[PDB]
Amino acid sequence: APQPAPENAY
Amino acid sequence: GSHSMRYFYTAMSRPGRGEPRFIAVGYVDDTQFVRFDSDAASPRTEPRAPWIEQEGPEYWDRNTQIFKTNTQTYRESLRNLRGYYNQSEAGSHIIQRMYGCDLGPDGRLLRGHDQSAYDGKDYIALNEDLSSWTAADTAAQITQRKWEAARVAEQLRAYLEGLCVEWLRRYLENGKETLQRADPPKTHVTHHPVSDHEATLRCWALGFYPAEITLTWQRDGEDQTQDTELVETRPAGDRTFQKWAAVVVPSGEEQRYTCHVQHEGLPKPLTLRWEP
Amino acid sequence: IQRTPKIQVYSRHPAENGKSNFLNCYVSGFHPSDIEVDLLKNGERIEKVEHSDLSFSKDWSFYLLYYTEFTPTEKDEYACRVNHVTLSQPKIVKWDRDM
Repeated sequence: APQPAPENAY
Repeated sequence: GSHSMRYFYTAMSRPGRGEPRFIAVGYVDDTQFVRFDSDAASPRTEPRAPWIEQEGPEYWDRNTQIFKTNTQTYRESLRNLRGYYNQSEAGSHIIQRMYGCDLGPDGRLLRGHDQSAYDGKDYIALNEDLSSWTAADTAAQITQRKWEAARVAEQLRAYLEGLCVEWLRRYLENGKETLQRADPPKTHVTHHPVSDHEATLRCWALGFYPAEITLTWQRDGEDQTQDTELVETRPAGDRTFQKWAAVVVPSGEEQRYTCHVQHEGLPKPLTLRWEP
Repeated sequence: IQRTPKIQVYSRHPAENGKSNFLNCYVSGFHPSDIEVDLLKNGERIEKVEHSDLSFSKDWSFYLLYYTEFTPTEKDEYACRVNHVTLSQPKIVKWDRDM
């Protein structure tokens, strides 16, 4: 399972 | 350790040819198990190994939403980095990200990973402490301040020590017949005469899993590192890999050369020689 | 900057003339990711060819496997044609059953 929480833009 | 899980994200901009493409693939050791491509006809996370098929609908919809959401966010990130480097809007660029967890032979978290690159150059990486960052340049330093301000490391650490290890252990169990089975290499030595006084000895290793392997030629108990031609381990297409090492030797002296093979699937390293 | 692709052409199983096998072309160590790979039979592009999903190694370079079923023979020649931004001209690599 991939990192779930919404990713923060770079 | 003995096992790991990794997800690999690639986002590529292509000005004049639509929005940045986003592709994601997941692996457990050397076995791929899922993929997502934003360019597909109907983008959705798809299975790539038998043992992942049993996951229910919620698994796949959850995955798909994450990758769809990521597809959008990486397009924003590509815009951000273009600016960080004062680059033109006419060039194509690539952000890559690798992350996952390593488990020891006992099943305990050995360490977690999360690194990114821009155009193939390291950009920012989460340190082994899973709490601090190492930014490559002043551009990555902006991404860092931003990620520290948003407590990103804290979230990665929770996932890496939590969900990551949990799902990897679940996958290892559901696919134990293959994921926890090391297949030893089938080995042999070939002989290819080059001239009247020289000949090529090629040591082969075929059908092995996982990909990790050690192949070396020794002359008189000694190693021929600088004189050995070693091809890159390559996939056979049936989950297994192949590799060979070659050395040119003086005709007649072939018996002074021995090939040594080390592989997880081998209870004991192997020693081979050409058998005329 | 950019990295040129390494290319290896080979078969999944040991080559046996007249026996069905799989022809592989493994391209690795390249960047950027766009790449054109064709498998050829006597100089002609083979129509049915599949490839793995784009992935990369620890040094960030990409790798892809292109493969197609095929039945080897003594006469028929096989090869992989690769084009990448780092190549001024498409690179051709012939299949050698001893490689």
